[PDB]
Amino acid sequence: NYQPTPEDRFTFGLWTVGWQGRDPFGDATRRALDPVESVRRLAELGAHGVTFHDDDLIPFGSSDSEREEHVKRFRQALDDTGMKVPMATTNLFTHPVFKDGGFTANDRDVRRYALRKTIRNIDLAVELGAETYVAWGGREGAESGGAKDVRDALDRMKEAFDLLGEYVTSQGYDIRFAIEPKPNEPRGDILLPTVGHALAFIERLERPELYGVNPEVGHEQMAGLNFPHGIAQALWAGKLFHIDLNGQNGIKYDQDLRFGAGDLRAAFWLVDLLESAGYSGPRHFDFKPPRTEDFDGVWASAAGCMRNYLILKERAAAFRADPEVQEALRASRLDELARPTAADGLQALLDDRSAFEEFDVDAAAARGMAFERLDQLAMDHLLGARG
Amino acid sequence: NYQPTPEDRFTFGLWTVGWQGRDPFGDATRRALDPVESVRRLAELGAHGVTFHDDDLIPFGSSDSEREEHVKRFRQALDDTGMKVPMATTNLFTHPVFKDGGFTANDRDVRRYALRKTIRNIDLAVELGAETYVAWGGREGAESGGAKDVRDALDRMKEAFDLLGEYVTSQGYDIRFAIEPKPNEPRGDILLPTVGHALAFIERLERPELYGVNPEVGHEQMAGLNFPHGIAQALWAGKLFHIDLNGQNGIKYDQDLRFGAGDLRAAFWLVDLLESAGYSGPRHFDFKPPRTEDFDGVWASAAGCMRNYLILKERAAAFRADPEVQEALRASRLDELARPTAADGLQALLDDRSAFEEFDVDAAAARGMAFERLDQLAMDHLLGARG
Amino acid sequence: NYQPTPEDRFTFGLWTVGWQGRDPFGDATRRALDPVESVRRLAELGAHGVTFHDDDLIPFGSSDSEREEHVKRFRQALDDTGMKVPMATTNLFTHPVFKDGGFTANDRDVRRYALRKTIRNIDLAVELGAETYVAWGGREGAESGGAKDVRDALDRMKEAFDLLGEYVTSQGYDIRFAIEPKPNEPRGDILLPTVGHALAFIERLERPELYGVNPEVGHEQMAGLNFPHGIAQALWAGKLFHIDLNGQNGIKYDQDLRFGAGDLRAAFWLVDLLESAGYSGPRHFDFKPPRTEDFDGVWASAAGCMRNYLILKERAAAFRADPEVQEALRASRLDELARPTAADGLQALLDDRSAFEEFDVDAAAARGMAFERLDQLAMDHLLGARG
Amino acid sequence: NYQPTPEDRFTFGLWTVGWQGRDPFGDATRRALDPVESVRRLAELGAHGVTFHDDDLIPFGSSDSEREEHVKRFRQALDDTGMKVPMATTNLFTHPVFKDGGFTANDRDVRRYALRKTIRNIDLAVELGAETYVAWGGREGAESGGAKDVRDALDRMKEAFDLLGEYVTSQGYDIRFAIEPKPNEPRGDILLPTVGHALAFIERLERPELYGVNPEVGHEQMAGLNFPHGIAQALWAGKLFHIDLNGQNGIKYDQDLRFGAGDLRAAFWLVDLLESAGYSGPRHFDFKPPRTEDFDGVWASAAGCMRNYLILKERAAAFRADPEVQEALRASRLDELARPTAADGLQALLDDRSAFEEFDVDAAAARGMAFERLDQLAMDHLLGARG
Ligand SMILES: [Co+2]
Ligand SMILES: [Co+2]
Ligand SMILES: [Co+2]
Ligand SMILES: [Co+2]
Ligand SMILES: [Co+2]
Ligand SMILES: [Co+2]
Ligand SMILES: [Co+2]
Ligand SMILES: [Co+2]
Repeated sequence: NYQPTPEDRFTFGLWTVGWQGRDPFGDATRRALDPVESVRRLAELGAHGVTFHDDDLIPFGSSDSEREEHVKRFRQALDDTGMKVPMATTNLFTHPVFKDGGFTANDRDVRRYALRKTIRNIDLAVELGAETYVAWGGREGAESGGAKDVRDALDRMKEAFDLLGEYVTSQGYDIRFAIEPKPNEPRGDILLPTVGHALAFIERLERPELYGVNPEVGHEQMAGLNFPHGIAQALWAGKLFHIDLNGQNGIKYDQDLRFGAGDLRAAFWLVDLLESAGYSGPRHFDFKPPRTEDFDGVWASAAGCMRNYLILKERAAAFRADPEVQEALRASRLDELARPTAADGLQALLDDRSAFEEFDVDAAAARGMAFERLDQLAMDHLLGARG
Repeated sequence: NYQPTPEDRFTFGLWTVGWQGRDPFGDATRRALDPVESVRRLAELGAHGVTFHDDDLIPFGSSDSEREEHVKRFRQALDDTGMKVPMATTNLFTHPVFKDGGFTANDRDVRRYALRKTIRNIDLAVELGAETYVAWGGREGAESGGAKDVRDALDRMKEAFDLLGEYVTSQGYDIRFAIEPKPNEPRGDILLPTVGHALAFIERLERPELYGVNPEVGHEQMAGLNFPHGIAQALWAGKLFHIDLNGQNGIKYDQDLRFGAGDLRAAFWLVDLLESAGYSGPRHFDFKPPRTEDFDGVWASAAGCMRNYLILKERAAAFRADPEVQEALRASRLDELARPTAADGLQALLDDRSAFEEFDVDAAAARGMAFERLDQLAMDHLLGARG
Repeated sequence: NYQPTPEDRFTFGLWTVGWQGRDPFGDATRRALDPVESVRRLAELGAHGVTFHDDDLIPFGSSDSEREEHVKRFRQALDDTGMKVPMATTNLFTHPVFKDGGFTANDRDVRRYALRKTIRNIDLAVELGAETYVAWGGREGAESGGAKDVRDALDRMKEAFDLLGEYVTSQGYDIRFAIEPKPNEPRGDILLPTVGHALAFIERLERPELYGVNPEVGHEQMAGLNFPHGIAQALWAGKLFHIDLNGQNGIKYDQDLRFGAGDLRAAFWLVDLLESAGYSGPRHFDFKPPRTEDFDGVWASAAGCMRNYLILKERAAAFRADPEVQEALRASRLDELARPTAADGLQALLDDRSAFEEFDVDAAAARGMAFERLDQLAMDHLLGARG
Repeated sequence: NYQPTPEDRFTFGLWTVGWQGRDPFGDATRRALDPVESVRRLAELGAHGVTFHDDDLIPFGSSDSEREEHVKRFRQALDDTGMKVPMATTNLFTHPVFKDGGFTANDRDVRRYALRKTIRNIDLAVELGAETYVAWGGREGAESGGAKDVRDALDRMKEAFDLLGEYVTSQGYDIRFAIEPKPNEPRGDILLPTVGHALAFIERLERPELYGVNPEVGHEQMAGLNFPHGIAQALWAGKLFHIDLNGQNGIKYDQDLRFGAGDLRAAFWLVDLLESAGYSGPRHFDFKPPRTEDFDGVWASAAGCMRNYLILKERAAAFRADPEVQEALRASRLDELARPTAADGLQALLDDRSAFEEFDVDAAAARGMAFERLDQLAMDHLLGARG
């Protein structure tokens, strides 16, 4: 009953299931997990792949023999489980050397060290088999108005991203970059807060075909925006390379709950938008199990994310495959929305007398749009109570 | 004492001072104002120009003789006061024919009527002397997830904006377009909610040099974002053609208070950013006086906006012209932020041994950034208590 | 299929279905409705009763003959439909004489006029058969910090509510009062913003057994709080006399959507809390149909509110009547939450050695709470996918 | 220049200046501070006293000899500095045994252990000389709707607070209790989120004269409410026993910035309300220095909190002592707000013909309130630009 399979492209993170529960008012409630154990339990649950930070796989300040031993043990775990790695990311936020930032720091040697650590993790990501890179700007911001010059910081972020694009062009890899936006937490105001700010940063670079977005449901719900509107703008731009699925209960701190929890209707319209657009990337869950749970609660939340995605996929397919719903879609003129406005020309629009001169504004205004009947049909197909 | 002058480019709107106080739980508390009286009182207060909707100047469904009589009376008022018109906008939100939207509606004749009304107001705006056009997407959105298809709606908005750009290219005018973002109110989720979403829409058009943004302090503070960060990203893109100044007390409804009220520190850093960048456009106040006030309170709020801008301009100039502040700026390494990261090359960065191999992360992490001393100097220069 | 009946106590408002669609950026999209027509269509839909403002039933400044003609026509409509009136409220927000407030105004004659209008509407409410009175503080607040003295305003609100309690004690009626909280809109900061602020105001009055709360789902979701937590605190205090059900999509303006839309999981836990506590009052829907809809969309939204309540009542009863859910409730120690902490005494708690001295904090901390398995069971019972 | 003195009652916390900078995306950036060193540096800065958690002073699981050695060293530091202890609090949130909660937990032995730890810290607080106790409900809440029964949890919180009141009544101490509200972080929905919810909990207890509130500026600004409105309701109830002063930049995570930063106008009206009401308690700063700062930045922020309070005290006294401001206060009818509404009686109000019959609503509605001129006078007295 709603059993996940590796053909559904369900991927998880190592920091998701390996989170020890350290919130800033409490200590850790769970022990540290082996990545081999995490890969084997995610293979028993039915996932497709795992993602990793560099500090999640290899600990900080270790030797090259311990680095290649960790890479060999992780490669033996992936070869015995059959799982892939579709995405990797870097850690530029945990260490106190990155307390002002990574690529946009006030120290040039800290900026060069973050670039060198990023280039080493890109080499490890291509060596492990990833095809998407994610650069989350965690510490890139300020707590006051005079702590960062924002135009110079966008110049240094453009210089660092063009250096990474020049490095992958010179090595000839097939990896592509993704930018993960967030409005705040841990900084007061994180640079590029939204998907649109990330896309406007992407269209100013030198090689803009290698950069996309990695949006998050929770990170766009802390700004109070609409996540199907952001995903549909990113798909209209053709730049959605990766996605992150979690839950959020409104404008607050980053909770990172399981998928389906929080805004269930927005998750339903997100799953309906991805199934109607045909997004063929990985389905990544960047979530956190709560610190009141044990490891059985961790794997129960990891099963519940995939179960909620399969239930919402079945409800969205049953919503879109219905003749009464298609009659309500024809009654709400959404097929006339798909028609072009003026395909006859600008001179034909200026010479058409029925657009301004004989247009009846009262007869066009006394026409119901019937959106509430379609929304009640969507609510009945979501809850399963159809007559 | 802080007397405004027309060289300071202070502009207002007709709907700002002519607001009758109709909120959705109450009736109107003031009578309708004459635009001639509004232009003469704003000339006595010391403004530079006025802006207008088409429905603010000429009422709906009137004749051409009453239209040219209103244009002749407004032109006689501008010729006797000496004020200009730097900006005009259209009204696609008040009438019930635009209850689904203007350029992105589900009715093709409503879309063509909104385009024809926009072209007629562009002809009136060039005839009156404006050089910036503002298209605010007021009703462009939905209250449910299935009421709009967002990719087709962005296709129709791209088609309508390319038709307006083709019209001003064919007539050969010197006017430029501006897009005013808003997250919500009156719709549940308004398309292009932020400045970054507007810039990402601007970089997908066919002639992108004629389109910019018209951001608002309140409209970016209902999303919980940072308005100097948005204005600095719009100035880094080179697309800030117009601005709107008001106040807002957090994530709530659109209050549209006077300038200085609300986030005083964010208004101070906004005035400091505009004075350091040298923005030479109009200083427009899109504000609303409250409905508890009379007309003396309306002109007191209109004087208080310009007085708050001149006081914040003096405090920002006294903040930037100070040797102890410049010593704190050198101590916070913001001159090293202005230096480039790797101007020696990618191969020089990969061969530089001091970036990764002999980089001391503990000695680079045990260095204070001293942002709080600079923020206390900014607070002392804001409040005037300097020792 | 989920047909409503008058035994389910479903009540509506006259201003709900009679809303003409006047938002503050647009005009009215619908004509004015007859209250006789609204009562007859709500009787055909299956409601139990209607509520009214005084200005919704009798227009402002009319004669006593037109007042008794409107009362006679409304009484003939109620006698031919069989519907009741369980609740009435007053209008102290639409007229421009109440632009500073009603009971807490800066004018003593305006305060006395609001008290006299409230006493006349209480006499009409007892004459029509209501048993609950609602006093919504619409305009009771300020836009600046120096426009109201808040302690003197709470003194005048206490004086006005004690005068209304003295009036209903002197007339000997059986009506009870309810206070409806709201954080903002139309004022910047409305006095008594939450249910807890209303309860803390209720416990300072002279006759506190005649005052309760009338909370709203949307009005507590504009503050970002938890509405089952507020309803459970109001039921723990024993003061929940009335309720208002609508929808809201987060911290924004007051949308007043239909029930079920917005936070569906919070609506599910609200319906589960009311069905487990046994709240026997009216089920009132203070909602607004959108201005894109016609009258068929208005009655479709009015049917969809009752259909969503009956579907959530069936899902909450199927959630609570389940042995696997009861086993998860026993595993999550919520039966041990219902046990008292120290029923043996304070000296027995201080002399009990197993509370502090031999208490094993590691063995008590290494115990999973299993909340995620219970929340997945609640999500499966909400969506109907149970194996 | 604005030098603080111990007669101004400026108090700090040990966890404020001893915060190591551990946010949930990063590690610690500073070493652990000695409390003797913190008391001596706060005495050199000019504070009046220090507050403490029990885990801040004595570490967890230590012996009684190390406990009395820490108490003897802290007592020698207080005797050599001359500083007091006005307030103490307990730690029921850091350890993983309190991951579900303290007083409202699902485990009875965890509830009894939290009560015994609270009684031991009350004995240490009376032994050190404190007169106010603060019980912050950090972990008292849930992440889902079925994880806590809220009425049973309020019953157990009432039982635990009545047990603490019975303990201080039986020992005969002069200490009083304070409840610190917070909406969320670290839980999803913390029980008693606001000051009004805490006051409504206080008025249900058995001995309600020993319980008050300890509100925070940031904790009431994460709910989007008005903190002078909450402090004025707590002073109208007569229950403000303690206060916490910090800063917050809107509805987000708990930043805990320095005082004056964030909402400067709301901090100005808060300082004006405390100086006009005559609050004679301690002025406590529950703030966090940022992790980019060193120890000189920590003591610079600790000096800047007291400097911002003294500057706002001088500006509020200069605002209230002004004849033009008093003329605007008489013009805005705030002396008529202080007059009672109906001191002649209910029968005199019902027989007064000038309240309803000869009341001119148009002449009372065509009267300006002149709030914007008073708010401009308050802005000019805040910024110091007075003519
Ligand atoms: Co997240
Ligand atoms: Co993520
Ligand atoms: Co606005
Ligand atoms: Co504007
Ligand atoms: Co409402
Ligand atoms: Co209501
Ligand atoms: Co705090
Ligand atoms: Co605190």
